[PDB]
Amino acid sequence: TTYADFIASGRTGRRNAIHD
Amino acid sequence: ESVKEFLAKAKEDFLKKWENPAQNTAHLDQFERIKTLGTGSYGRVMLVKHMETGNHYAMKILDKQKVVKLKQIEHTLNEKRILQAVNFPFLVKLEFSFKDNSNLYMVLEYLPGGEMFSHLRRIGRFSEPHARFYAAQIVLTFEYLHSLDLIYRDLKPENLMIDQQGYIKVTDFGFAKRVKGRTWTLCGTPEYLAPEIILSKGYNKAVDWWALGVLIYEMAAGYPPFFADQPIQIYEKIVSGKVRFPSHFSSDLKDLLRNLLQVDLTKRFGNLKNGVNDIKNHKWFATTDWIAIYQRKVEAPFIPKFKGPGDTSNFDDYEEEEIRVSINEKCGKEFSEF
Ligand SMILES: CCn1c(-c2nonc2N)nc2cnc(Br)cc21
Repeated sequence: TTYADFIASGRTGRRNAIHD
Repeated sequence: ESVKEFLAKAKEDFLKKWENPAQNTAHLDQFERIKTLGTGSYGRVMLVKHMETGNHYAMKILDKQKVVKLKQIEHTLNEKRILQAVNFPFLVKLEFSFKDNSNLYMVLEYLPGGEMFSHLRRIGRFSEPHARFYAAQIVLTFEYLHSLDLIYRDLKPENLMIDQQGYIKVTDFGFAKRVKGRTWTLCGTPEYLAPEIILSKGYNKAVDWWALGVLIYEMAAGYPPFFADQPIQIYEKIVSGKVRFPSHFSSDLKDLLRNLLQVDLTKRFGNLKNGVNDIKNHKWFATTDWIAIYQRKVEAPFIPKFKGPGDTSNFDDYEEEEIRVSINEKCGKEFSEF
């Protein structure tokens, strides 16, 4: 399921703003 | 009054403060350090108690040298200058600001209810009326900000606090900017970036409307429309021109999201001749009483558990670090206006 794929992903915690 | 009339008065108030910013309104020695509420490349947010009043506040602390290394000088000056000038029910209040030899301080209203992010991840997802209640607040906040020529640039659940009445407060103004023309800085959060930012184009306030589409999708689905393990894979999905909706999304919600998550700028809602009215008048918002939301007369779908004005149970725990103040002034010229 899309939920299972999200939960197993490395991006479920707080997401940082980008840096260059 | 009309929306045009209300916004004209709001602009007059903002401009007076924008042109003559408040500076050096408190001192670190006036606050008692309680606990770290959050951290990031920007620095940290600490729960503090103002001794003279007994009030609790959220103190955002930035290390001047670290801001310089991250090339965030202009962005930090924008943040403070904008925060001290704005006034809107769904915007966090900047109570005081000051700096010392080492750090910059922005003392903000404390929301013990915590971040929308925490509640959203824990609950899993918000039902459509719950998501709509929060979305209406963002629509009104962006109409207010955009009328002042302010672009927000970092909408996400991590940046939205839930107050004691269940209403939301936008807090982070680290990438906000007052710009009349187009702008070019690559900034924001991967999942929320509009295609025109990824593609290094000159962009405008329409990026905030795309970000609203991402937020509504995330609130209602429990996961964002574009996600992957790495930012590059997220960008490929965003630019692909394709989006998939959960089967439980209402027809009205999918239609609104197709208009917000619109790669074509001549077709993106918020960016047309009718402006924000294309969003406010959409079928998905038919039950929304815009005035009642602004006046905070609508019963909130969720009230965070109140455990005291200084309780931190709605926040994660962070490693506590010293607040060091050097005996020598750092970056004096760079932050002269702060
Ligand atoms: C820790 C969450 N947080 C808060 C607040 N956390 O509790 N009340 C707040 N206000 N204000 C922030 C400003 N910038 C940032 Br970046 C994060 C912030």
